Amino acid sequence: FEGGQLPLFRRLPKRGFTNINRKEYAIVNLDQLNKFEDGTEVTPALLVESGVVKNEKSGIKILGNGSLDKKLTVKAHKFSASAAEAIDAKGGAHEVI
Amino acid sequence: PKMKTHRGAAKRVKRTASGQLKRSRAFTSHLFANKSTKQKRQLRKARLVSKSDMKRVKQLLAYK
RNA sequence: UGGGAUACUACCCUAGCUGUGUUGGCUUUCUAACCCGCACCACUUAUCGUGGUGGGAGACAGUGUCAGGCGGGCAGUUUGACUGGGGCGGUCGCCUCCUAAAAGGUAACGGAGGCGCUCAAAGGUUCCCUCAGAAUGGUUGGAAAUCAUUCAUAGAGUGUAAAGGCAUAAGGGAGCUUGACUGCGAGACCUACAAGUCGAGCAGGGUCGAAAGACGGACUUAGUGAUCCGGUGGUUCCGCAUGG
RNA sequence: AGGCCCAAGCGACUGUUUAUCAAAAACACAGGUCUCUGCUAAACCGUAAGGUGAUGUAUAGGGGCUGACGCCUGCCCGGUGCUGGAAGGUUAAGAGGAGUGGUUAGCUUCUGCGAAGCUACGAAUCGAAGCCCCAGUAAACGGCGGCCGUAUAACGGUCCUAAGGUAGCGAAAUUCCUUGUCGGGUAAGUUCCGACCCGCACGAAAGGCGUAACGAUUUGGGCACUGUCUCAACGAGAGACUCGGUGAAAUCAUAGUACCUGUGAAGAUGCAGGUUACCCGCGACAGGACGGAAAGACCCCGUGGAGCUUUACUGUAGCC
RNA sequence: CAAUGGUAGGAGAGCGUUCUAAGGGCGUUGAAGCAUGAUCGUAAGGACAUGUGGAGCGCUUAGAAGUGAGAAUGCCGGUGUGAGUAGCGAAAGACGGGUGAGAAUCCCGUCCACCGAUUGACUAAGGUUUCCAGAGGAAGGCUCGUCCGCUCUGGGUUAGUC
RNA sequence: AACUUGGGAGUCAGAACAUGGGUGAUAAGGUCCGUGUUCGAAAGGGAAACAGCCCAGACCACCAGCUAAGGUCCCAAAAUA
RNA sequence: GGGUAGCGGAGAAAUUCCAAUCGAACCUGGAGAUAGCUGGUUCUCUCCGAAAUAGCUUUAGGGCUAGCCUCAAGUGAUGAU
RNA sequence: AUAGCAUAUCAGAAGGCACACCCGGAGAACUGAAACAUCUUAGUACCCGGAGGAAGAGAAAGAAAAUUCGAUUCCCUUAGUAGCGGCGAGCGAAAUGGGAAGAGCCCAAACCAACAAGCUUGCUUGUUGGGGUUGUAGGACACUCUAGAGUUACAAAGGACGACAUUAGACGAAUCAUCUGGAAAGAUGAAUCAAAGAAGGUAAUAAUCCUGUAGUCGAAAAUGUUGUCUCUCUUGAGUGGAUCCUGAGUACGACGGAGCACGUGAAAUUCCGUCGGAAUCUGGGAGGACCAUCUCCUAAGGCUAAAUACUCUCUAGUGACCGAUAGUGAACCAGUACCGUGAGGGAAAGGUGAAAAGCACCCCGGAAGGGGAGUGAAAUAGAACCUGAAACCGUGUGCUUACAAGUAGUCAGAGCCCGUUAAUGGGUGAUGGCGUGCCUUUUGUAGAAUGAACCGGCGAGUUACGAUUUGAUGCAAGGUUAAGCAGUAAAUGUGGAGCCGUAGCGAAAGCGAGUCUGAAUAGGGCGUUUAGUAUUUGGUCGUAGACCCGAAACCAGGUGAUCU
Ligand SMILES: [Mg+2]
Ligand SMILES: [Mg+2]
Ligand SMILES: [Mg+2]
Ligand SMILES: [Mg+2]
Ligand SMILES: [Mg+2]
Ligand SMILES: [Mg+2]
Ligand SMILES: [Mg+2]
Ligand SMILES: [Mg+2]
Repeated sequence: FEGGQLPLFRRLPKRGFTNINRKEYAIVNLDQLNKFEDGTEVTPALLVESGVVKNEKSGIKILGNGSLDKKLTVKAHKFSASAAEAIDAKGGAHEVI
Repeated sequence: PKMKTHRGAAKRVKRTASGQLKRSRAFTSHLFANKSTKQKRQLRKARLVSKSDMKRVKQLLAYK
């Protein structure tokens, strides 16, 4: 309240809506995948067991920040470009499910 | 009991990464014949809630 | 020689013509619903009620739903602030000037005025040009209209209030023209906030100019009003099991 | 065991009213008038049934106004309220549904186009009171001006309006200016009476004017009578005072509580400078302690209440 | 070596009251309260001694709070002041005798006075035992009181016709 | 000292003097601004007394000393210099 | 002896009466209504220490930012003459 | 022939209440929006009508794009999210998932052997009864086939034996001495018991004195409860599928209203009033305007325990709950004195001692009182009785005071009395200097502004939930549980739905250390350089009456015409 002066949040206009169905994923970074080992065939369940992801929210998304220092195959729901080249450079596939 | 949220405000501000609040701009609904072309694209942006007003409305948006 | 207008086709103020599947209405009209604070007869020692006979009225009224007109009879409320106490009068937002004490700012129901627009040229650019008045004066000469000639620091003009500016002309013509552009903006000014103000420069695409360059409106400063709601045009990128 | 008389308003009168500050000019009233009402009357209480009205019937009942009696109650229907009517317009729900859109069964394939089902819309057209509208209606609500001659509210002309105040009355329970002007009454009269009109701002049923009688009514004047008064005096008691008995209360920051002139939140028992004053009682007075008593009977604020009004808003019982 | 007036107000350190946990204690050879005293710390406050008192209560550390009063014309309860003041509620009493611890005030008597369309006699409404006889005197009677509508004891209301 | 961020506030009735101005009447212990100071929130000395003037900011003793404004005949400390 | 009851009754009309105050009786309950208003708010010391101003406000004795306090981090010559 | 009358029978109905809980009918207002009308308070309060010990709800026309927890409810989370809102105040879910609970069951309709009645047994009627009650579409139909339940739904009654528990009770270990005392349980010494050292008494503080406690035992009877034995009930399937059947003035539409977090609106979901008004599987409804397709379901009849809500009671027990101005209004003849016509409103008031031993006698007095003597540890414990403060009232006195102008103190000081918590001491004070209480409120108050007569007691920022920040402590790219279950009304263990963080950007699709705007590979906004999380102390804030007191007033249900 502002002593009868028009309050801030009516001076300003509303905008936007909510897309009731969003696909937002529990994200796992590149450097968070160097807690696995070489060649080892990671999966969403395996990384849930490892606890790197506290819950699979609507899938798993691999993003690219750090480095592998490794050579291994993966299987997740969605990938970014950087993730793709970063996996393929060291060798190892990424089977999208 | 559980504290409520100003639903009138939750539709006006998005929370930003450092805890700021991104707000939309005013003077942007009608009467555009009386405002300059400079005023219009400089109003086609987003500003941040000023800290003075933040001190005033901190709790109205605590759950955002 | 007109006033519409008799091929066809709704089809006539304009006659005639009777009933046809079955049916309403205007309209009289008849009883079976309904109704009668309506006589008699009972239940019954009853001005209640119920049931019967006649009479009345009658598909009406009454009643339910819906919809429109009236409705301080009644109900909840509203009826601003400033103010040398209220009231009455005046005022309320913007721009300019003075008060304002040579940065900026600064109050009073202090002293003065304007605004709620206007300009497709009174915008952009290129090239040109300089004014009011005064006398030495005259065809007019209300004086001074137009014309002439030397001085004219602008004493003139600048769409408008006032103040800052202006011959670089920002004043006056003339020719092209649409930058009265789209996307933006390092940086600063103002400032409680919301707002307001000024911007070099960078892209896109122009217009003017031989080119260099100038142009994101009017010499600068008023000409207005958040937000919710609703309308119109684009774009879907949302649109509930999928497509729309 | 009545003072009385002369004269003005006001109200006809007897009556009734704010228990606990107003008894009156306020209310009633008998009498007028207007209006509604045909009888399950109108009007009223109830959601209704039941009632009141009335076991009444237009010489009756409800409501409005005025208010014995006597003389009278002028002009205006423009506006509104009430009428009563009118043919157009303007009219809701319903009725009506040409037409428009969504979806696809087909078709086309440069993606359009679709026959009916289902839907989302929806129009000419018809549709009642009514509202504009039009004559009446003033004992309905109301209204009864302006200007210039004129030497002056006499009379003319002029504008406007629907019309511009008749009779009576008038410095009034109405006259500001105002103690209006002349007369009466007194020695002297802002009061009183008569008249004038020169009505800020009388006036005809929110009736005008006048009236005998009446009034714990208001207002002048007179006789009588008196301690009302000049001008106070003395008596009789009850309080008061002394003694025996019994014995509260309002109030109260602690108090050994002086005056003057100043100072001060601008009016001092408490402050400064002076002046005055031995300690403690009893009868008395009321100047101060801004004495007591009641969180000002005025005033102003509160987006505080409440009651009331209306052509404020929104709605509403009820009625058509 | 410098700083230390202070209101609205911010910050910090603390003193006290009740209760709880644990540890350690004191108590009829006298606890808590209460009263007095010339005692100790910078303050909130802490002890000690002596009296009254006749059973519980300290100390250390830590936890919790109905935790600290001088004002709200605060609430409840006591007691002041005004003060031995106002008041003693319409009126005619006097005196002899008696009764008693006590008499203007109670009982008896004489005189006097007041009412008498009533202060008299009835009877309703209402109150319920105030009615009567003994006895008492704290309290109630606006004084006193041997008296009473007061207290204690025991009694008292009888209808075919009201 | 200053700035930045965060936690907690109170303040929106000012006053008088001096000085520059408006308003009023070169009126007011007036009213409205600017600029100091003080009071507010400030005790102490002076101004007789006297929130705002002059001098000066009180941590707590002391029967020590020096001074500011004001003063030095008596009330009343100091020059009848 | 009875009857009319509070958004109601009754009124020879005064806002008059309705159980000693009636522009809407009393008693309970919603109810600790609301009160931007007045009053009160209880132990001690130490450190620092304001404001009575802007702007906006159905706002003017109220509030909201801002200025002026305090506390704790951080910055580290940015402050003053 | 019906009203109507007149009888007879029947543990049929009435009334009461627990101020609670539940389901309906009806339904405010102050208030909040810093006004107010929509909205809020709120479907609350108050009324009424039913109940039942629980009630409502309940076996899918249900969620979901599933792989259905396959009925209902209730708890945690979703989440103050999605959403609704003069888009203001403010209202505010549901699904999923984790748990408590571990229940499915009957009737109509078709059809029907047989029969009672109209028909001529051709058609038919019936409640007699069977029949089967469901979407894998169930049932008749036609085939072929075969004899467990249960009185808590699923029909519905009641004798006959047991089993623990509950409305009396029983047994139950182990201490003596001295000291002080009025009395010991204390102190001191020496013992003892303990499946009992819970507790209360006792002349003081007791495991061993008493009542008890742990443990064990115990009913004539009258009850809840439960094992059975009876008892009483009784068809279980498949396969075709030609026909038939599957809940009508109903769904649903229009108008007007309510309800569902969601304001006649898309209201689809769903109700009520008013008019209309359907289909019968080759069908109907739902999947948030909606449709087409897909998926799910099968309405318009009924019953149903458990988990859940509450306490007038009763039984046992607990309390960093009160200890007589508290705690109930009421510890005590209390809803009583008392007040009011009535509704109603409503108090004040506990304590002798261990034992009543409650004071034999004497003295003054009429008595009340008293003073001795005696009781008792104590009688300033004597019945008004434990302790006994202050205001207030008295009686003594040491020092002062009758020429003085006083917010009553301080500071300086003689004189006069006294002698301690012995320390540079206590009481009084001739005389001098300085000096106008306190609170509140203010620019400023000695103020003649306000408040308090005085003493005492009581009397105001607390609690719940959530947000933010600081300190603290775990441990950290991770941190953490919630309900529930076990447990003692504890710790704790288990429980990993969720919740926060590790990645942000954008309205969104979406992209990602980038993202958005934009044609840009420009510029610009927000990011990117890891530190978070759980609990808790403190400071604030929100929602609550939220620091206390106090209106004028509004609304609902009652009481009152004995005054007027
Ligand atoms: Mg007075
Ligand atoms: Mg007052
Ligand atoms: Mg008055
Ligand atoms: Mg009436
Ligand atoms: Mg009155
Ligand atoms: Mg005083
Ligand atoms: Mg005084
Ligand atoms: Mg007082």
